[PDB]
Amino acid sequence: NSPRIVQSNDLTEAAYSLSRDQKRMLYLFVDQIRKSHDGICEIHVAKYAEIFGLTSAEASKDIRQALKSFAGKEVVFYYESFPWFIKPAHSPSRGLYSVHINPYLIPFFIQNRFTQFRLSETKEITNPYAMRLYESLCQYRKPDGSGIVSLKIDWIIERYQLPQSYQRMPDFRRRFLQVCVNEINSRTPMRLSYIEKKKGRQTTHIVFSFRDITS
DNA sequence: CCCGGACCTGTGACAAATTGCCCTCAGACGG
DNA sequence: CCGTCTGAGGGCAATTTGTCACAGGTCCGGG
Ligand SMILES: [Mg+2]
Ligand SMILES: [Mg+2]
Ligand SMILES: [Mg+2]
Ligand SMILES: [Mg+2]
Ligand SMILES: [Mg+2]
Repeated sequence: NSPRIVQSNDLTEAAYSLSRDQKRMLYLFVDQIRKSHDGICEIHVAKYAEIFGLTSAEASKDIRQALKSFAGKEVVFYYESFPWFIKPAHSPSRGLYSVHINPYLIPFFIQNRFTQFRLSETKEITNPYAMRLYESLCQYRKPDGSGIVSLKIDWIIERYQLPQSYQRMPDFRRRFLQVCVNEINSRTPMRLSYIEKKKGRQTTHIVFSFRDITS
């Protein structure tokens, strides 16, 4: 059975901007850390390729560029801002990378106030905003596999750090909402629907319902 | 009143970024 | 040693994401 990611809801709801490749790596860090810390984690090229069905070469490319793109990135818990890394990554051995996560982030990674999903649920998603949506939905999932939640549009925009043109609602619909609901429905075992909540002419919330395809 | 104006929607265009692929060649290891 | 399995480089064209102009709906209010 595949690895079970668990994380504090504060991370599920944090404001940050990460790529797909970076989020893939971030899932393993939370896994390494939780299985124990000083904050030093490690990534093997060949294991990454096998986990995500890549070649060794393209794995190397993904790890390398992800790693240098973390520099200057910051995380906000709603507020408090932290850097993800406190030293550049470096490779002691061929095919091996060593990384230094901000140890002050440990408690934000690790009661009842948590989110969980198996890694096989997300590893075919491509768009990182859809990984963010699927994580938020998991946070409200019931044991049996269903749930329903209303997310406010401004809060979606702030937390997922969506780009500026998606403050225009027709672009929000076309390039973020429809695409990410389609991936989830095509790439995960979840079957997802939604409806819009209005106040006057403005659309304010999105109401999500979902069930599991083992029913 | 009835136009111009402030709102809202969707779609056609184009620019910028990301995807999985492809090829080269030296490192690490063992037979 | 050398042949093989790796992975660190350099690239590519086809798709997807991010941006903005313009057509086309509603309601408001003062010349
Ligand atoms: Mg890649
Ligand atoms: Mg209005
Ligand atoms: Mg006219
Ligand atoms: Mg027409
Ligand atoms: Mg008009």
